[PDB]
Amino acid sequence: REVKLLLLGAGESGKSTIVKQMKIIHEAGYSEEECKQYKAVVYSNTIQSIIAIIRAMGRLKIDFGDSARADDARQLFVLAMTAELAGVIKRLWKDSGVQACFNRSREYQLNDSAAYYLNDLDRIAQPNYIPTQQDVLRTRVKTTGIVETHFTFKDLHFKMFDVGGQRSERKKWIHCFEGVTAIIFCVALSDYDLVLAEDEEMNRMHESMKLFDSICNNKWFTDTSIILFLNKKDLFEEKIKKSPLTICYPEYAGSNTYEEAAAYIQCQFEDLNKRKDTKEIYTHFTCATDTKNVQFVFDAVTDVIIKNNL
Amino acid sequence: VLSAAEVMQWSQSLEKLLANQTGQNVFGSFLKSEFSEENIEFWLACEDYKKTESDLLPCKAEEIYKAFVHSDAAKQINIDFRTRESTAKKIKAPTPTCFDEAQKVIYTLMEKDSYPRFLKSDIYLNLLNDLQ
Ligand SMILES: Nc1nc2c(ncn2[C@@H]2O[C@H](COP(=O)(O)OP(=O)(O)O)[C@@H](O)[C@H]2O)c(=O)[nH]1
Ligand code: ALF
Ligand SMILES: [Mg+2]
Repeated sequence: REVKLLLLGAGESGKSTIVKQMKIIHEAGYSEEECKQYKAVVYSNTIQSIIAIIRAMGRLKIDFGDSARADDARQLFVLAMTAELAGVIKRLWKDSGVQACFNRSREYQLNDSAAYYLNDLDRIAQPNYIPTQQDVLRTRVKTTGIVETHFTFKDLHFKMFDVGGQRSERKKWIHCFEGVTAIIFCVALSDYDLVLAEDEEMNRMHESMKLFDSICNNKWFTDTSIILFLNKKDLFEEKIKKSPLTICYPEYAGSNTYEEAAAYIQCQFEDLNKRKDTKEIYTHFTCATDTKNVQFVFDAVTDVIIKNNL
Repeated sequence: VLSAAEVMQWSQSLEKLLANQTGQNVFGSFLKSEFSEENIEFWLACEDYKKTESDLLPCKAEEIYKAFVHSDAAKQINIDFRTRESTAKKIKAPTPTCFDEAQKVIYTLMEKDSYPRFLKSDIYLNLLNDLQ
């Protein structure tokens, strides 16, 4: 009773985070010692994040609110967790101009967990800091290649394959493509106003759509349950207030509200299905870093797989 | 011959693992099983490129660019647009440090993703445990 499961989607859509949730829900949690191994990652994320904002400022020619921050920025580069570095990061982060550049993060490349970490620097910068489970889920590590994980759920033995990401990794996907029972295709909802890290000219959501069109309609997956995770819905909810969906969909005639714009995105992906007669896309709006939400959604997905291979 | 202590020191750092040709091979094998060997093959191509002679660098640079860096490379390394563009500009009149930028990003990618997993894999553990 094996289930071959593919976690697919464009770079940074949340595939590795769902894999982490699978370890938490099905293989019982992250221990204190495992969490402590993620300290360095959290620091690396926080540090590379504030550096990215500061470098953007140079290129976008944004001034600091207060010019004393210039010396903090220089110190940041030389330093890059000490109490000194912490204080450098806190002061930069609270500065009006760094904030200005932060709100313009769509013009460069910034980790989505930047704020989460940078707003909790007091907690993170303590000497005896132990990452919480959520801190681990929020970490960023670029996946390259194909990684196989095993776990058992509802008496089904999942062989789960997690992949990269970027255009460069996608040529390698064919080596997973045989005998697939289910695909969870992840899309970053909040990517609608961003650009590919590997191609500054291509809107990330347009990429995700073209990639889903290719996967959904692939003849290898005619007998495969195609599940669509419209992920990062929490980030999307915050963003759609600030940044209009028309940046991605110029024809979009509706309101910039969470529920209408979410529905429109759903329908844009669901229309790519060119076998609506024989094949159903199983769509869920997810927050991959929310364990509770991934547990509920994965339970539904597993029931869809039972019903489809029964 | 290859030691036990030696293999344990591979858990200290990626630099120590890639310091010697044995460790390169073993880690290489691991990357092959994860379909990411192009990263190490690229890193090794940059290392040879650095020792390569002033005279032949234009060809060596073009070769490596085509094989690993370009959009359509068969062993295309996972790097961003800005890094790929600045490498592209350097291929025309290439110096010995031409690929340093891309090399660093592929080292960091191997170091942060592939390497922590290597240390927990059968390949490494079976090697380590069979020598004791
Ligand atoms: N807030 C939020 N963050 C997310 C969500 N999904 C992923 N992330 C974060 O986004 C980053 C990229 O996620 P990752 O799983 O590595 O993307 P991958 O390239 O598809 O594997 C990580 O730091 C995650 O913690 C989400 O639904 N909400
Ligand atoms: F950007 Al990714 F896994 F797809 F690290
Ligand atoms: Mg990943």
